Amino acid sequence: SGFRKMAFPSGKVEGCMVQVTCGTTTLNGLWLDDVVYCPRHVICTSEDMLNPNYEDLLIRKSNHNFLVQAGNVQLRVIGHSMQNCVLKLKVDTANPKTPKYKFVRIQPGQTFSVLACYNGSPSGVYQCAMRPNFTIKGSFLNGSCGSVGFNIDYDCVSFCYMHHMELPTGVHAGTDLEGNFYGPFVDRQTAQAAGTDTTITVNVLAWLYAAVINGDRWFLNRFTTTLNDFNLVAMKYNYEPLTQDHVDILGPLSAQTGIAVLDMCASLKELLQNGMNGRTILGSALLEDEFTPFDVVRQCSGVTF
Amino acid sequence: SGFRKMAFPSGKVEGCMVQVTCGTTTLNGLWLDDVVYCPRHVICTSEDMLNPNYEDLLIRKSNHNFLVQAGNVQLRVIGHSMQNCVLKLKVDTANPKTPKYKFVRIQPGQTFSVLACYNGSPSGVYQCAMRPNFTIKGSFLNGSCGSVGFNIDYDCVSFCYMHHMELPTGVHAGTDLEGNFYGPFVDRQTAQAAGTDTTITVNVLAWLYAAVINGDRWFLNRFTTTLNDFNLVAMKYNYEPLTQDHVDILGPLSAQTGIAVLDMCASLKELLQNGMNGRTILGSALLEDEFTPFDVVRQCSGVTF
Ligand SMILES: CC(C)(C)NC(=O)[C@@H](c1cccnc1)N(C(=O)c1cnc[nH]1)c1ccc(C(C)(C)C)cc1
Ligand SMILES: CC(C)(C)NC(=O)[C@@H](c1cccnc1)N(C(=O)c1cnc[nH]1)c1ccc(C(C)(C)C)cc1
Repeated sequence: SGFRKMAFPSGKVEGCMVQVTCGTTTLNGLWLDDVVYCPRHVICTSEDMLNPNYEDLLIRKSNHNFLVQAGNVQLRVIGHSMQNCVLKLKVDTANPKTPKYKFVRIQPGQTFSVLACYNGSPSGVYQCAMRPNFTIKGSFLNGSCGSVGFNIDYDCVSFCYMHHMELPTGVHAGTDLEGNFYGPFVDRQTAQAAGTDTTITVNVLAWLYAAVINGDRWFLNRFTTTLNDFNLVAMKYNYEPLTQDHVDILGPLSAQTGIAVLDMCASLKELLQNGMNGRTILGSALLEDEFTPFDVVRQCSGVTF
Repeated sequence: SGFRKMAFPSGKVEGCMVQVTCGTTTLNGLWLDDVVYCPRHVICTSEDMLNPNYEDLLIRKSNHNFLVQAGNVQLRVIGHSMQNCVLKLKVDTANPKTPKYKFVRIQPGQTFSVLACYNGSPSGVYQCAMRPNFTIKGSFLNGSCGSVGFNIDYDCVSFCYMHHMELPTGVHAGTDLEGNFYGPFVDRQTAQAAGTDTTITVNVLAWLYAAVINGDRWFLNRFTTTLNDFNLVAMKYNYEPLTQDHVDILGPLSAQTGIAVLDMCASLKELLQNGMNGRTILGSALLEDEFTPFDVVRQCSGVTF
């Protein structure tokens, strides 16, 4: 019993983290086989941050301008190139601790574990979600750039996020591992507005199912609703519309609890319209939207890696 | 910016988890050097769960009655002994991934990371706290027994908790690595209820300081208070008393923000007497008490391991 914000074990990713220094700038790199991946803004200076010409900057750099360190070992950079907003440093040594991995670009509403690193050394691990506006509400200090987000399937690490920068409201922006930013953000110091955010409806329903599995049932009513009538209420409260795919995705949790998805929608419909009256659900006084249906099934069925 | 439930990197602990099998019972063990540690109730049967004679059960066992498995590697048992409520299996092979470690018995209010395991394989990592009533509010399913809690100092792993059993209200009870239970709980099927819990006051104050660091300052008022006038209010709301040591421990956070501790106590007093009025602090509508002052400093200053 119990329900916690649970991350994947971080061991496979720890052995890939290195430190990348260019000039006076230090951040983190991902060492996989003989390539180190890091944010290309490492080559930027204070005189360039407003609108850097990364092509011109990279041309000026040589291999010896990149200091890559893996613990005590300094890795020689033998080549450097740029793929979108990610710098790829070819090094002379393949990482012997390279796990099975793949690069994945995730969808809004999906979650992943972050290994927060500073100076190439891991600091902590936590779980977060790709918001509908393509930001992430992470915990990142100066120099956290190059920390990665990931999921673990079978025995294969799916890398889905590299951290680049903080946004005015304190949220964070980054890329996939091919260097394509999530959302409209760019790697320069400029006025960047994140779009209006919405609540991930299918994740709230999954978290409500997690509550029922753990005995928290007070919010259940005897009503049901149609998918169209629910979305008229979800619209008013800035909730993502619910699709039939979302309903089918909640199939496993509905079968485990014996509560039809449209029944749970009617309970959530009443929660949005009436509030929670100062009561709690799974030790929270707000509706949580950063657990996917798969997350709840993983934690309430106990899969291992 | 940002503030998350952040666990330590789990790689050092992952390389210590093994599977222990006695008869038809399987749970997790901790492999350090040539010794495997696991809960002693693995030698218990269904007809013994009400009141088992562990002395009788151990003396009749032989080394070949224990199956220890580290992934695919079968560890041959060359000795077995019992210390309090933990079984110690001496194996022929020392764990080549044994990290710098020590065994530590934590105090109520201190936090630790939990690596949840099933069949000797890690499933996920999360952050927990030792409640004042000596339970932990974890996420543990059947067979999670033997999963450990830990803290990491530089490169030394301080093991502080081993999971044993679940209590009626869905909270969890366990031991330190010497086999001594936290609280008055015993490893048998009997009527044992956790005592009424209280809130960790020094942790709430540190969490308020984390909020001020992240720009959440609406709860700061013009009042101050004395240590005694605050403790009179904290006792009324089932909060743990605030000691002078707690004030000194909050020294770094008070100096970072420039807010005196007694000033923050006056803000917390108003929050307890008037509620939060539906407002949030760091994304939560309740007062969080599972961040120690050290946890706040670690996340807001960025120490690594
Ligand atoms: C853009 C603002 C808000 C001023 N700062 C950040 O985002 C900041 C930071 C702070 C906290 C968390 N994440 C990142 N960040 C760094 O800490 C950093 C860059 N290199 C090493 N460290 C950063 C990232 C990118 C840049 C550009 C060169 C692209 C403009 C500059 C600084
Ligand atoms: C005591 C109750 C509440 C009925 N069950 C648990 O606590 C339960 C469990 C369930 C969920 C989380 N943690 C533990 N638990 C096990 O899943 C287990 C034991 N060995 C392998 N698995 C367990 C622990 C201890 C015992 C005895 C000491 C009585 C023998 C029996 C079962």
